Amino acid sequence: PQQQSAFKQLYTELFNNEGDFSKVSSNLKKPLKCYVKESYPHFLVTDGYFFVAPYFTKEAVNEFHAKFPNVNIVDLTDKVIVINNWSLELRRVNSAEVFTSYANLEARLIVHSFKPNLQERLNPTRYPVNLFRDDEFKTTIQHFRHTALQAAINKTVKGDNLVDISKVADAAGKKGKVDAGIVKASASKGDEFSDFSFKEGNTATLKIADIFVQEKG
Amino acid sequence: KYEYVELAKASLTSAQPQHFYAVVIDATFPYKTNQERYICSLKIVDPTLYLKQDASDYATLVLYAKRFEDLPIIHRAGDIIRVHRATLRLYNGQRQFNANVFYSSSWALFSTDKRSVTQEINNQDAVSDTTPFSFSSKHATIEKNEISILQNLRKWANQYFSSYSVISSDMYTALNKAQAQKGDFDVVAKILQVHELDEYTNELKLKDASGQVFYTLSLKLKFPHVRTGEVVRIRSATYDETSTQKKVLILSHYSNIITFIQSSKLAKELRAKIQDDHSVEVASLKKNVSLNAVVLTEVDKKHAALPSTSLQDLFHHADSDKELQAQDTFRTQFYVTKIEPSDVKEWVKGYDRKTKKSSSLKKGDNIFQVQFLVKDASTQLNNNTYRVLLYTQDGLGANFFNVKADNLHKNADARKKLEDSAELLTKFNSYVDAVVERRNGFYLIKDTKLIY
DNA sequence: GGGGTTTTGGGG
DNA sequence: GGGTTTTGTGG
DNA sequence: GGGGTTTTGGGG
Repeated sequence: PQQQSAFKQLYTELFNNEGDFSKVSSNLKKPLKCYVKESYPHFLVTDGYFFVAPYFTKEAVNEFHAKFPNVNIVDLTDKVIVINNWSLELRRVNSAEVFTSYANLEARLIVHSFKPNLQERLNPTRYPVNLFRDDEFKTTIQHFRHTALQAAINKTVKGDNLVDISKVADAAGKKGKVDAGIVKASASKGDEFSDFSFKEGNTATLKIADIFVQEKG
Repeated sequence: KYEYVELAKASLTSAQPQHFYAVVIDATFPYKTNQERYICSLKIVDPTLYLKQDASDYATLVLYAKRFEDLPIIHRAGDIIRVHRATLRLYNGQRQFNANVFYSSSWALFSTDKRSVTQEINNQDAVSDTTPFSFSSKHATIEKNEISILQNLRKWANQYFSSYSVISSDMYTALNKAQAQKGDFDVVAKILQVHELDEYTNELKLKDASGQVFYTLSLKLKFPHVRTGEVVRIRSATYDETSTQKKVLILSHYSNIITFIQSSKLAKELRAKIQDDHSVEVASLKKNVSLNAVVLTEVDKKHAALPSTSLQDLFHHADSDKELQAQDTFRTQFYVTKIEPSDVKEWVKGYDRKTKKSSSLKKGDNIFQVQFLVKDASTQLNNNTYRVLLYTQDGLGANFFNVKADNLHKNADARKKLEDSAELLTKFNSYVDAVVERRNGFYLIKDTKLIY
């Protein structure tokens, strides 16, 4: 029924629309009011159910450091922030190194403008969990991959190259190598499947460490 | 020399280090609290403290340490723990035993059953009935006088678990009432299925006495003892209100999944009372997209105990690994990405027994010649798809589709049922559980059949 | 006081 | 102690 | 020597 988590609904719609942020519901592109769980070494914000890592543009931080002097970003822990201008992009990453992702795929929350509300901002919430560790969301990403995999295989595999029945019907004096059953899923370059149709968004972003040096050498 | 005292007889006044043997009936997983502190909370019982007048009564034990490795991992309820230098105090009416493992306290776990959990998983035999399967510090010593204590406590443990539920109705919440809880709660349910979501995670399909079904993520490394058809107690779960497509329980780093010793009356009754549910699967088959996994097949009873082999090992190591080379029959799980030949009508061909050749069923001895292209969790990220055959000319897998071979060009009934099965098999979140026989470098499905 | 350790008597 | 770390997919 | 723990300086 109704999805309580704003992030879960947002990210799920992004994946169900092939990473196209223009296809996601417009009634969801409103300002995001979220609590800051962590600020360093990882900046993580919650929506009352899950936590995601926001990616600030160099413009977003400069605009911040101007309208809100001395109020450091790497110290916003346990305080709320309001993201007025943001966008969502899909990126190919190494999940073994990025915990805010899954299956080498990540949905990024690009932040263009955000304001802090230190006004004793509260909200009794359940313990926030990594959206990319959620059962349903992981499944959504698996659906996404399965769809891309199936489309690539049905385009790559053709001619019905069936194993000759004789090779397995008279296997008394016949020996074979199991790797003969391996079939390429697509026209790739390496050992990883990468035949996706969504255009990987770019957009430059700041490393959480640079914003720490910019405020405290 | 150590003097062991019984739980109910331990001194609350003398804040001196005491030692005891006890049966563990509950425990959190060892968890970190800050940068230098780890903790494990458990409930313990013995001949003098085991039953409130009906509900199970118990003492508590809190172990403090500076390292994760210095705390006991309780995978099973009913095993025995031995503690040295514990301080007893009253905490909100209950007898609480505290032990700072990081200082001078120590613990040792003894298996109540023949083998410990880990020993059961790795099919190992216990060194002896007097050897701890786990303990703190570099060494553990058991004196001759301790043997009788251990042997008598085991006998008592089995009597206790076989004649009492031990985990009484006041220690867990019915799954169909989970949504009414304000916070976390406990659960007692049967594992109906263990689905390998990915490289590091299992998805448990649970069903308790209330008949409700719930899913929950279980890390492979953390809970390697989860097995289908077994009953477990889950310590600390929460209802996921963000899950709309299916009922999900959320676990925390301190949450724990505990099985029961063989003599457990509770586990025995639940194992028999709680029967498999396929309602979730049947309903999902009406949707274009199912966030719930559906295992479409069932393997012959005689293979139920056979361990599974991943596609990674089957196709990439089967010709190099010693263990895999000595085996010709394997059990594996996978999902079908594509089925060949494309035209379902050509799935059945005519076979000539003498020339070992098959032809379009525009002529021959009817058999199935289907080639599935599959993939699984172990090969999820690679750029491969694997061939798994269903060549029934010799009888292997003849009843897989629950449709006997026939000219699909003429028999409309058979063609339709096979076409419907095709769509189901290639559908997202559909999986196959099957046994295969290796022949001339290929794997042929056998003793496996669809259940939908 | 008592561990493990080496400090082998003596700090915080 | 019926709890909340990162080792951020045992902790 | 250094922890935890009180023994608060000193055993083996």
